[PDB]
Amino acid sequence: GAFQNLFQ
Amino acid sequence: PIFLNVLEAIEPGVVCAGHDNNQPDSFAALLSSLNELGERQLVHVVKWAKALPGFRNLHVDDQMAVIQYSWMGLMVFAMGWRSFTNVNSAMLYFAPDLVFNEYRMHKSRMYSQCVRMRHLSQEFGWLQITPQEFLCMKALLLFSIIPVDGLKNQKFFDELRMNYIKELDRIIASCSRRFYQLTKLLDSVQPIARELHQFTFDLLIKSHMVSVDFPEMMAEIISVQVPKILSGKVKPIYFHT
Ligand SMILES: C[C@]12CCC(=O)C[C@@H]1CC[C@@H]1[C@@H]2CC[C@]2(C)[C@@H](O)CC[C@@H]12
Repeated sequence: GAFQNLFQ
Repeated sequence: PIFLNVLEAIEPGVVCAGHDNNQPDSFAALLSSLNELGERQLVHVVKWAKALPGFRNLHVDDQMAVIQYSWMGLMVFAMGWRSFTNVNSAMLYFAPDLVFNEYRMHKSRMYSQCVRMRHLSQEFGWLQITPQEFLCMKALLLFSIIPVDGLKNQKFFDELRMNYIKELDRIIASCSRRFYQLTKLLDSVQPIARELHQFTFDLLIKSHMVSVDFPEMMAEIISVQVPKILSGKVKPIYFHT
């Protein structure tokens, strides 16, 4: 996950 | 007022798109710049959301999901406000280096959606929306779109959403006409967001054909989350029916 990388 | 203090303190700053305003307005260049702006803004929305009161009450999977469903409405609402404050709703102020006149509205192939966003922006003037009302409403938009089958820990979300609504009613305080109008304005974001969702999804599907660039996180979100909304598995929470 691209956005999950960013979320954490 | 601890609540307003935190809202005011966490409110993001100015985000620029990096658009080249010396080249001719083309569809490909404008939309590629809007996508890059969406990406840059998403970083800011994540940091903002996670700093909101209560937000960590949510299960971490719900925190991500609520961001991934609500970003379009949140961004569009913020852009409407900037447009109102900066240029009196005459143009769409996506960013300092990306302001849409009618010509760019037309060239973007999103003219009808841009017009709707412009109407939204005039609403902030016509209703005399205060900066604090704006801030409370924007925070509520984060908790206005969820899976029809609920969230992982849905009870904490319902309690959060209840509290944000209370805070708005509170900053409001025939005074009930006010809450009617603010709630109607919040609802009016959702159809605009839905048409943008359909537009950006179709644009992603045809992105190689039309030479529009999607950044990584935008492409993932629009291919994995946005279809859950367009297919009806995830749906806005309207005040009015
Ligand atoms: C959220 C953004 C970008 C941030 C903002 O100020 C609002 C604006 C609304 C239209 C969106 C855009 C990001 C990129 C999208 C989704 C394009 O692909 C098509 C419509 C654009």
